[PDB]
Amino acid sequence: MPHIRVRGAEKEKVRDFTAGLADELGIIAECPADWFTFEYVETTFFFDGKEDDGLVFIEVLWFDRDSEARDKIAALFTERWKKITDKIVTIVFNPLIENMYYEDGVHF
Amino acid sequence: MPHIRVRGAEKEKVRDFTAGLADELGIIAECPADWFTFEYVETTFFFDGKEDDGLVFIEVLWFDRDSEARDKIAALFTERWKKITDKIVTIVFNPLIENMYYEDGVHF
Amino acid sequence: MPHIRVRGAEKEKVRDFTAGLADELGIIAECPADWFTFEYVETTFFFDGKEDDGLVFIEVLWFDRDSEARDKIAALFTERWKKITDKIVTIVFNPLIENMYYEDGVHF
Repeated sequence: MPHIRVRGAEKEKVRDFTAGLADELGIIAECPADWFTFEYVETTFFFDGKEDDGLVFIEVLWFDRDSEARDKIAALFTERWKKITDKIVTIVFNPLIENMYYEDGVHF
Repeated sequence: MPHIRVRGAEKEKVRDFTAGLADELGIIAECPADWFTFEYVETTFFFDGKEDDGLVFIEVLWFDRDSEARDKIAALFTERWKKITDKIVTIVFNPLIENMYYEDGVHF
Repeated sequence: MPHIRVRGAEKEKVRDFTAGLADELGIIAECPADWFTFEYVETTFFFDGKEDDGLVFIEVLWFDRDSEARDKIAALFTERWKKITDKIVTIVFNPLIENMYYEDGVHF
């Protein structure tokens, strides 16, 4: 792990968000920077029958860590996006289960 | 919360599905209409090496409520889509965990 | 269930991956081939401020089965993708909860 997914933001803004990001995340999560992936997810928000700006919605798929690491990642992500948008920044952490996760055919 | 995602349907049909929808959902879930987001998710279904019509697949990400609210949302979604398609309508509810969910850097 | 989603690969490669696949999966999981859906998910990987090749990332949404079925599906998927790419092949299994899953408005 970890796998970060962003929806609700422009693709190029997601690319820019990732500059230096795996270094910082690796330090906070105490794991190598190379264990991080980042995606822009292609979606469209709607509300009451119209196109909506939605929000910036970020999923973090990882082997869970304590709340201190989680809280710091949330703060970091929120601070970074708030520089570019006044949209709400929403972050959900999704704990992976080791025996349900495979990398190249074996557990991680 | 709640975050509704739709795949397998035309983007404009997802937009139309959302007309009035957050009012009705807010009433069933007992929360404000403004707490709902809706997305079309860009995906392509395949089956046995060919393009497939797939089904209409709906994810609801929320703080879980009882089965009565869940059952009513499922019925509502199914009835609405069945007006437009004879495709199977599949709905999955995904319970969020409060300490793993952040809005603007704090828990909800 | 089961619902297989692939990201990080070309759309046509996902289509080809699915040739014969539901037969084989049905045999391993002991359920009908028709219970399987397959999607290409439209996403873009980034790393350190640049476009990245990412990896091939596969999600399997299903009613959980034992590790033997899981391990065999993982091996099968990995072997098939390794024929086409030297990218890392990552597979996550996501257990569905029966009372949170609806097909045409009723539980499965």
